[PDB]
Amino acid sequence: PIHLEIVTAERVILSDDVDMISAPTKDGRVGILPRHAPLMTILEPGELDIIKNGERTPFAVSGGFMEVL
Amino acid sequence: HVEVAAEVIFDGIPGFPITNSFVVAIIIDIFVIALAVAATRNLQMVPRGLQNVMEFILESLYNLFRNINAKYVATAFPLVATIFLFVLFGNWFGLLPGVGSIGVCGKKLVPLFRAPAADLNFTFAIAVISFVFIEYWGFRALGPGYLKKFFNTNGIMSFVGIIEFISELVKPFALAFRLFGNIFAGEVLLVVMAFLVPLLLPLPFYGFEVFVGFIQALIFALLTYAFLNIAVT
Amino acid sequence: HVEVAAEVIFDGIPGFPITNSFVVAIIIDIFVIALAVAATRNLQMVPRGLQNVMEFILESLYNLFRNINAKYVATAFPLVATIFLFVLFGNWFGLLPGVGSIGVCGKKLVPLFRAPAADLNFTFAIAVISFVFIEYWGFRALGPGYLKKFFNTNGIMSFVGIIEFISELVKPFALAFRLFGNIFAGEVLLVVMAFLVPLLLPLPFYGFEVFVGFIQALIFALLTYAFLNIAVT
Amino acid sequence: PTLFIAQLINFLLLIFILRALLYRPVMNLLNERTRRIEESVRDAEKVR
Amino acid sequence: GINPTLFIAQLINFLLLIFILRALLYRPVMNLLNERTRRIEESVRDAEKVR
Amino acid sequence: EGLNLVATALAVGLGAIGPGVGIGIIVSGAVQAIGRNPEIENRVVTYMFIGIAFTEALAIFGLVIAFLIGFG
Amino acid sequence: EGLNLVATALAVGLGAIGPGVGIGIIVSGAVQAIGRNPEIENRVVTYMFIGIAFTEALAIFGLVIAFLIGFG
Amino acid sequence: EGLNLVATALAVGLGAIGPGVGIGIIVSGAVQAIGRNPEIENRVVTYMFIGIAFTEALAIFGLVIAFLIGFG
Amino acid sequence: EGLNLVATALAVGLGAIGPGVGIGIIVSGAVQAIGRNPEIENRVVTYMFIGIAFTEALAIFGLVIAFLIGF
Amino acid sequence: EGLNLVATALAVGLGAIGPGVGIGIIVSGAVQAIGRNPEIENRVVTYMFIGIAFTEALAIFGLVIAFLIGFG
Amino acid sequence: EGLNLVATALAVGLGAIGPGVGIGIIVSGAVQAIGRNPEIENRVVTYMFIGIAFTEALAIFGLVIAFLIGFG
Amino acid sequence: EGLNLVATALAVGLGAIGPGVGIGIIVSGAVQAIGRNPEIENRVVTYMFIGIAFTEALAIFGLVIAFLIGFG
Amino acid sequence: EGLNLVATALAVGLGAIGPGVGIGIIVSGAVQAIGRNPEIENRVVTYMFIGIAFTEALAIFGLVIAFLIGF
Amino acid sequence: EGLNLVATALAVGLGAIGPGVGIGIIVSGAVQAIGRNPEIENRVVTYMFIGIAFTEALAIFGLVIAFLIGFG
Amino acid sequence: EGLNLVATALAVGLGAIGPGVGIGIIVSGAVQAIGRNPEIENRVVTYMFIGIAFTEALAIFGLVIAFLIGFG
Amino acid sequence: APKLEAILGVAISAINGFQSGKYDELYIIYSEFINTLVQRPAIKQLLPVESPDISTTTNVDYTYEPGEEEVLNSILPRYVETQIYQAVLESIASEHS
Repeated sequence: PIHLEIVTAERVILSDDVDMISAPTKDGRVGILPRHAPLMTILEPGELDIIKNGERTPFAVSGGFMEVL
Repeated sequence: HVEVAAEVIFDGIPGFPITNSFVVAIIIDIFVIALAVAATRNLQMVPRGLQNVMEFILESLYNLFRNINAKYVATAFPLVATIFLFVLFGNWFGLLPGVGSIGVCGKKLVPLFRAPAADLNFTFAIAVISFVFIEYWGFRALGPGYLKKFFNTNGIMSFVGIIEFISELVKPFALAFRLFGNIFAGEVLLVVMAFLVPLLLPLPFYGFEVFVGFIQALIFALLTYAFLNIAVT
Repeated sequence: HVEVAAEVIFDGIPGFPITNSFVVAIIIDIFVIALAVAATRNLQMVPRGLQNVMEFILESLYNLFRNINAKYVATAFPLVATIFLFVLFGNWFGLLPGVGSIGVCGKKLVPLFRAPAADLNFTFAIAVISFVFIEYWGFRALGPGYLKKFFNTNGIMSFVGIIEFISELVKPFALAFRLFGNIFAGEVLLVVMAFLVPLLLPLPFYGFEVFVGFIQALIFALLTYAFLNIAVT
Repeated sequence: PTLFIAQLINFLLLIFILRALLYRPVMNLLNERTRRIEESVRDAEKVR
Repeated sequence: GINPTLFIAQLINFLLLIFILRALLYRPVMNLLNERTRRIEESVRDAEKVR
Repeated sequence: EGLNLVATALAVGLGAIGPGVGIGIIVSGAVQAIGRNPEIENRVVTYMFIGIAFTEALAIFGLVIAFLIGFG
Repeated sequence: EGLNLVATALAVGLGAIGPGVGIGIIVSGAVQAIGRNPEIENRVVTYMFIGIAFTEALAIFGLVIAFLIGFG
Repeated sequence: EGLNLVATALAVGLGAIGPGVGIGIIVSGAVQAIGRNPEIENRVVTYMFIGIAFTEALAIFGLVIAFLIGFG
Repeated sequence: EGLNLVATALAVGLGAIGPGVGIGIIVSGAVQAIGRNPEIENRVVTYMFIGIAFTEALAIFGLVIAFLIGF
Repeated sequence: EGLNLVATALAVGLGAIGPGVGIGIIVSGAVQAIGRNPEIENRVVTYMFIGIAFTEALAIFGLVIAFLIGFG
Repeated sequence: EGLNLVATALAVGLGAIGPGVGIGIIVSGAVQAIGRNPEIENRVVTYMFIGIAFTEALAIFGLVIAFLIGFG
Repeated sequence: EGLNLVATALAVGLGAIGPGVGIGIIVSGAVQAIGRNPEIENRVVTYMFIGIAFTEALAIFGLVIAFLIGFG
Repeated sequence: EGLNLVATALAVGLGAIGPGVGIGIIVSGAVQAIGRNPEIENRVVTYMFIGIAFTEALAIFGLVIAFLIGF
Repeated sequence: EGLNLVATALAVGLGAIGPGVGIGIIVSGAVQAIGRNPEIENRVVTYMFIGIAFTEALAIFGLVIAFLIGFG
Repeated sequence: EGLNLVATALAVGLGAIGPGVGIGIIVSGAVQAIGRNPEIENRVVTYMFIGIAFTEALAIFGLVIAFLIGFG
Repeated sequence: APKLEAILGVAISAINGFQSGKYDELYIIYSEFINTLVQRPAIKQLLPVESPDISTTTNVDYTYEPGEEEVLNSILPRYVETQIYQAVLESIASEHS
């Protein structure tokens, strides 16, 4: 129940509503949920996970940042 | 010859015992009242000097209480500020010379000439007046009260709540004891540590006392107002 | 009740005393040898039944050993596997009923039912053999070696090389004591737990101790491999 | 002996509970291990 | 138990089990090597047939 | 044989242990939070002091009981 | 004999050192959280009091036992 | 001979230092996650209290002994 | 004289001290990890039960000694 | 004299402080690493137990002495 | 029987480790905030002085007993 | 007079609390480093075993004196 | 008797526990800051000295007692 | 009496804790640093080995006392 | 009756236990600190060595007392 | 329609020279797209001082997991690349107009 936006320098990938985020954080993987505490973090070459009602889509992220509010 | 004493009376019994605790309590009352009228009589729109210092102190505490809670900042301001102002000068009087020396008019029975906090009767007196103030406004604000804390699990387990009663009964004792314990020890600190090298030794530990005595006044003031905010919520 | 002793002699000595480490440890050795023939005889390309269990256990230990060290994964594999298999069987057998109720056929004789590591001699012998194996493998791999153990002056510290030498020497005694202590404590704890509330009280504790013995058995093998890693460099 | 009977009863009760919980995963783990070995062997045999 | 004879007997018994385990450990090594060789051969044979 | 004086010495020294280290934590915690941002400082200052005052509350219990045993 | 006297002295000190550091770490834990997430004050601080007052309880049990030792 | 009284005082006092430190660290531990994920509260607080129950356990066994020998 | 009462007082209180903080660090260790990674309950909770049993082993060892000297 | 009895108590009482918190520090460090790097969980768990297995050795060394004293 | 001498030695000793580790924590926590945000230095340094004030207060309380017992 | 009997307990008791919390620190520190980067696996593990060996050696001396006091 | 010998050793010994851990923590926080920010060296060290000094003030109080009781 | 026996036992155990925990913390800081900064690991290990060398030095000073107590 | 032997035993035990952890703390943070920015190492190393050498100065004085008591 | 990789061959060299002290400030000249009929050249600062004309939006604080310095050092090269990427893309649109 949090608005997810995957924006890339070329285009926007996805902008739907998301249940859970399995983000590849630099120090260690973190979960992001509908009302997560504020956060903005660097990513590393890794494999981010998005959960859609029990379905996982490997949006592998070559790298970048992630601002959670 | 440290001559430390826990409770003293210094005679003064015309019809009933009048301890020297009252004697110092009155002289501090006179000094603060004399200080009170001095700024009040010379009231100016733009304050300076003595008037400037008085109002600067009150607004400072007033802002801190507003930070703690603003919707009872004004109602609780009278009690809490008097708590701060009265004891503060008492510690500040408790550091004047003659705390234990005075008494040479038969043992050298000493007029208190110190902070009234070094006697228990002052402490429990300051304790209950805050405690009843908390409970009175606790019933005034919460109404019947005891919605929590009285078993009746409403999102917080009933196991805790008997614990807060033994906490509410002990903080007035804690409030009473904290003022007594810190300051009377500071007295015994001054006298006993003066027993060894009474010259040029006591100054660092001295200013330590005046800072502590300054802090003890405000921390006591903060607690009563904070406990009021805790009780209200 | 709740009687336990650290010394066992059993009976029937044919020119040499036969302690408890020869009546329950030999059965463990026979059972360990039995596993090497009851599942490695009818070998198949696709393991199943008993063969699959043995292969999975051997593969898991080999992978764990390979992760610890790959240059001598198979060089010391028989030594590590034998210690782990014997300890695991002894720890499991120690949880069997009648461990302390045997020998009644006059005080009861704990022998032939206690764990192989319950005796302080069998555990000491097992660690000593492993300690010699690590030193011999280290001597074979490093030739003369023991430069740190020689306490040669270096750029780190002039007092270094003595504590490490003491630690290396203490490693066998510590390993033997740890194995001896873990087995003895578990057997004593179950017996002591039976003294009060003998019915269904030591249910989780006895089961937890069995896992502890399994963990200790793997740890002892890992520690021996760790000593090899310490001897490696 | 009362202690001996209690020790046997506790051991039997512990054995049943431990086996029941373990065998649910152990058999599944053994089945998974057997299937993985069989599939790899069958695939290697089929390719050859 | 503090007895050199008991310690010696335990040490001998442990050493005997090591030799028996050495043969048992030697057998798993041969089985492990055979599985690796067969898997490697199957992959090589499959690649040759495809080409 | 003077054992009561040892009790008073024990009570003062022992009672300062938990509050002594606990007060070290609280002010270290607050300054770290204040270092993160000074905007919330004034609010947590009171929360610091109320936490502090509870720490002495246990210690001065040993202080007060020392006088009750030493002089009573 | 001062056997009751020492018993009072040890109980108050030894029973308060536990909560003494316990109180410090709790609020100091909270002040770190409030600096990170200011908007959640009313929720975390609610769990703060039921933590600190919960912890001071064991100190209180030591006190009432100590008072029983002193007179009772 | 008030040795029984001493044993009662020690058991309750020595009991508190164990859980008392344990209780404090948990609330500090719990509050950090709440400041991180406020909405795991319905799960973490459950895990928080059950851990406290374990801390409560080590306290009460001492308390039971403190009252068992307190009255005989 | 009463030393056996004293011995019991040491064993139960003092044996629970290490675990008393020890039980805390385990679950206080998990809370930060599970708070950061909510979906890792599959192993963190299990290992947290692994830790609590091991740390409480010292606590029960203190208890069993108390009963043995108690009786 | 009952001094043999308190010897058992200190043998089991002391010697448990270290590994008791030792268990806490080991696994707590591990579970933190598990959340950060779940992929290498199996490798670190092996080091996690051998870290433990060494520490109850310290703990049991208290117990074995506590049993030696009890049985002479 | 210099029992009071032990009391004097004990009082100053236990009164030292109480705050003696806290003040180390006080400066350790404060200096980290100084490095991160040196602008708030003069603001937080006063609090660091405020924080240590209660510590040596608890510390010298033992010194009060350490000298009171030594001479009457 | 079993002063040797109590000497056993404190000897193992004191010598275990230090390394007991000691070796816990290595493992937590070591496992934390692995989560950051498993590439340094080989170096740290050797250093990990060096650290535990030295601190436990101190505990070993506590063991030998325990056997020394046990016999003479 | 020799109890005054024991009191002297305990005062210097048990007096040393306090600052002994305290001094290590002080500079360890200071060295962390200087590694993170080198520019504040003149300020942190000045505060580190004026803070660390208070630790041994407690110690030297006991250290004096180690001589007063002896003589 | 047996005061010689307890003295040497106390000398070995006590005094091996601070160094014992000192060894645990010291390499834990190093393993954290070398994992994040492998480039300078060789240089910092020297400081680690410099750091530890003082730790046992304090402890061995306890060991030498034990031999003095045993040999008078 | 051997009280001096006890006194020298406890003095070194308390003398080393205090800074024994402390000497670990300095270099444990040190290897961390020189890890971030090795260029201050040329300066911070001087501050560390005076940091350590000023610590055991407290500890070695306990040895001096132990040497002072061991032979009057 | 060039990609961000195309401009990396120039942007990285500019930033590396900026970091090494070779260059102390950095600028861009791009054909600003005002309208379909007007394409005026524009000058923009690339030195990443700050961009708070958005009033820092909610100006909500964050917990920098890699750290203050690490986040700053990994966002500034990306920010200038995005600014260059937008300016080049804006120039392409202005060129066609």
